[PDB]
Amino acid sequence: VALSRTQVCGILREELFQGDAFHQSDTHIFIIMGASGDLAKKKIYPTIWWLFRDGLLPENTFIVGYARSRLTVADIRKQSEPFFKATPEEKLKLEDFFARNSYVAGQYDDAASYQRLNSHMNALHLGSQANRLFYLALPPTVYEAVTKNIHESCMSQIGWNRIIVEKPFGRDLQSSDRLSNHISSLFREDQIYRIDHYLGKEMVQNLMVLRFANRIFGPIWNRDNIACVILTFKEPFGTEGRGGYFDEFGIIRDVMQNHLLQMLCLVAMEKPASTNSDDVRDEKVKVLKCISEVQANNVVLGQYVGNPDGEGEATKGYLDDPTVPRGSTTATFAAVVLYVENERWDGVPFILRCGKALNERKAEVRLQFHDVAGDIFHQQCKRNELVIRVQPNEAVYTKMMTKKPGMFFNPEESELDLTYGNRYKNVKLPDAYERLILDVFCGSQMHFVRSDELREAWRIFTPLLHQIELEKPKPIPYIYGSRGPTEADELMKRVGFQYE
Amino acid sequence: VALSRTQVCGILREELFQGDAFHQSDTHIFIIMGASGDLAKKKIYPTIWWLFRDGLLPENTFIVGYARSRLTVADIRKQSEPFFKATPEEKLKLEDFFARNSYVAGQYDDAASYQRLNSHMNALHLGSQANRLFYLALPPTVYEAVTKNIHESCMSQIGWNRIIVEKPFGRDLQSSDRLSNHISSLFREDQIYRIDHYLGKEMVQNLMVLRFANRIFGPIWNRDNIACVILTFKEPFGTEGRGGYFDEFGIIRDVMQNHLLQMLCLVAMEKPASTNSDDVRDEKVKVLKCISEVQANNVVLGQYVGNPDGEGEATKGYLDDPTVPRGSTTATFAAVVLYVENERWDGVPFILRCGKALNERKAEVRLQFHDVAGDIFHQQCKRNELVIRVQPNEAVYTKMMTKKPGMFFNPEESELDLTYGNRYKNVKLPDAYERLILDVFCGSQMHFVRSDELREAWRIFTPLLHQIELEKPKPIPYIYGSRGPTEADELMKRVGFQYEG
Repeated sequence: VALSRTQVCGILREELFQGDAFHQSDTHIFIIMGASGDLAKKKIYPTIWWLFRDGLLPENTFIVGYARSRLTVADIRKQSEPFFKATPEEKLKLEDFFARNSYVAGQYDDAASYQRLNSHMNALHLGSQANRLFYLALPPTVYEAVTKNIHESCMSQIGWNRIIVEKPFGRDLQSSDRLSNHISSLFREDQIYRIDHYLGKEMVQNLMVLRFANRIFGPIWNRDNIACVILTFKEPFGTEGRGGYFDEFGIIRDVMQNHLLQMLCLVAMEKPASTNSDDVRDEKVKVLKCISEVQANNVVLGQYVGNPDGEGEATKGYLDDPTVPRGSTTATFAAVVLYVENERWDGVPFILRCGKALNERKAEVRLQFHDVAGDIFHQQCKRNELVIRVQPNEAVYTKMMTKKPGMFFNPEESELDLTYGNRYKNVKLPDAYERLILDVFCGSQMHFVRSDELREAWRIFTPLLHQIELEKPKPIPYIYGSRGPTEADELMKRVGFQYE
Repeated sequence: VALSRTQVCGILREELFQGDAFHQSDTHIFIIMGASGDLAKKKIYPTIWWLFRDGLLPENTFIVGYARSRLTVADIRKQSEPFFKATPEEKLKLEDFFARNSYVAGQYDDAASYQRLNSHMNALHLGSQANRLFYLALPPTVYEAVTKNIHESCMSQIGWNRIIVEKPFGRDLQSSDRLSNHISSLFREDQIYRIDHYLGKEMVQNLMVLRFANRIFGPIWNRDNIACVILTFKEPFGTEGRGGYFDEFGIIRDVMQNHLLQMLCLVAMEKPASTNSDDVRDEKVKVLKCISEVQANNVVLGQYVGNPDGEGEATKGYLDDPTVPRGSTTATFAAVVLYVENERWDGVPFILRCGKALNERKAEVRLQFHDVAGDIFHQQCKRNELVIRVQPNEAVYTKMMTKKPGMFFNPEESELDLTYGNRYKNVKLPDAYERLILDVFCGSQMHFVRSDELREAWRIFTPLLHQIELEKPKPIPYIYGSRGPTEADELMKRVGFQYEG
């Protein structure tokens, strides 16, 4: 039997209600700092709406917008409601949602503006007691000011205070440390939520059960059995005339140093002492501490060019973006190989491969197993694989050999679906991002990057990023819609990976 | 895409043709010694018919019946054809089949009778050159005479000569050795086919690919990961007024010392040097040599009694069989635990559990894996299993833990079908026994018990069988249609097995 999207929300609501960590009865205030900006308009307001609509917020929740512009809730609603995908059935819930919304104009480094915000909050029903959740939907160039002022003027004295922080988390170890040390002098680790929009909560929890609940998979999750691991993140669209911001960061900073490294950690970790957030993040950090600074011989960069035979956007290269400097050498593609130098993984290449303007949307973890030690089937045996796909359609499946009916033993490659076993025919999930914000309401930090974790991430990548900035290597061109530079394929072959 | 019975036979015929082992061009003679008897009538003639019909015999194959009774092919046909399950589509093939049939009346210890059989064979088209395949469908009490006479009078000088031999393969080490030494002084090991009717050729070959072609299963196929192995053989019917012959053997000799021990060997074997029959049988023998003589404390015997609440035969106990001695102590049920004392298996109980008048038909291999080393999911994790069912309906599947959708990590037990992977939806195969006779045409001895293998099988069980015969322990009663004596459950719990509740 299948589970609808609405039945999954019933199960979740019931779990939130039974559990101590989500306080359904207490008052909550959700503060969107930067409520006028595009992130708020297109992602945050719609998503807090989805939570509200799904019955997954505490019943007493208020949304307070705060930005420089002098706006009404009516304005917020006009700019944001198109991205809510609201239906006619939801007209009542949408009224009730907007009734819980308010806006406060202010400057980001003006103490008086923050006192108005605090008074505004205090003036809500039970505002002085509410749990306060601050979403910092702002460039990190104002984070020092905003976190300073929030701490001085805006903290609940009764409820908890939690802040959600957006990438970039610096651009290297030293800038990351300046920002992280600043925020840490004001907020405890258990108040800081560094979010990863791309972390697929359902698939990472599937993976943990698959590995840690089962003798079939746990004993082969090591270098004696695994030839390589591939972490793939692919977008088919380029920068869409908006690449100016990206151009200052590049693909490694954008998605690899943060998101792909988290996935590596979840694949490579030792079994945690428990499923508590900090036991799990302890094991994520132990992994990073076993990884050496990556060197350039393990890296292939590319930059997309237009396709002469394309139509629409496909005909334009990265440099044809009007907001991108002519002769920028910033990479829109990287393939990178890391090693986890410990008992479980030494020698196993972890291959991170991502880019824009590629052939498909795909986000995926692939374990490719070694060949059998001694093939009694005339070399017909392909390497087994375990694939966890997140980004197009979620799936867990194992590629393996099976007998073809007939005389003697002719194995053929086959696939089995391990997504929810035999149990559930269809499963329609809540948005992963919706679930991630819900985590912050529940006090669950497992899938958010910890300070120690972040430092290790920057140590790994920083020598290389500095070297790229100083040596300015020309990245390899690749046609829009292709799989990227063929040199990425060569790096993968060279370190142990097999295609056909 | 699903595969019909006819499509599977197309694939097999093509394989027989491309392979050097089959010889689609040679003439073959299939001799059913004991053609008048029940086994021929109900199993052998039907099965050689199914081979013929399926297009799996060499084009020039003759079937020669031989027994004492003075019969025609018309007689054979009348008694056997009901068990052929022939349809209207097959009317022409059935004519063609019976045209290839002949019968010779003869005594089993009469050299003149065997010369007539040899002359009869020589007189067939290319008879003097044909491969000759002798099915000894006779009690083993005449095997010495029959194999002596066949060797003296009936061997091709040009084609190969192969004999199929039926259990019982003796009743202990000494009797087995007398019979086997006799047959071996006349026939090479490559001519002797000791058959096991119950060996499911398709599932055994599936299993070999599953284990040996994959990193998923091969590395955990050992004592570090497997808590116990269960080999189950269950019939829901009792002896049906025919238990007189069984009564002289008991359930261990009947199905365990032969069939279940072969299944153990296929589960426990090391990876062979190749898939050649004798590399594989070498590994089956290495296993047996690592097994000690089984002791009585590891054995539970039972004997069925009638069910007061039943209907039909279910109301009658084993002793209510008119052909069974009053107060026979013969076991209709056994549960036995063996150990393979080697690097791969030491400590792992191999539990052989079989009998008659039980709750269902089942033939099955079950690997129960150890619990996870430290459970971070609050002890909700059940042991993984790999199950290969042969009857009632073939299946390979794995019990494992999966995440329930929702907030935390609530694993639930689930089953995955591994049989043909995703590839083949529905599959109708030829009978395993059909495939086993075909193996003899192909020269493939993999699934037939070898002389050295047989000796090891008897060494393992002979002290116990002698002890049972001499101390005559009373077997434990169990109601017809139950799962057998609950003491069998206790032996299984005692050695490390976990029930599902």
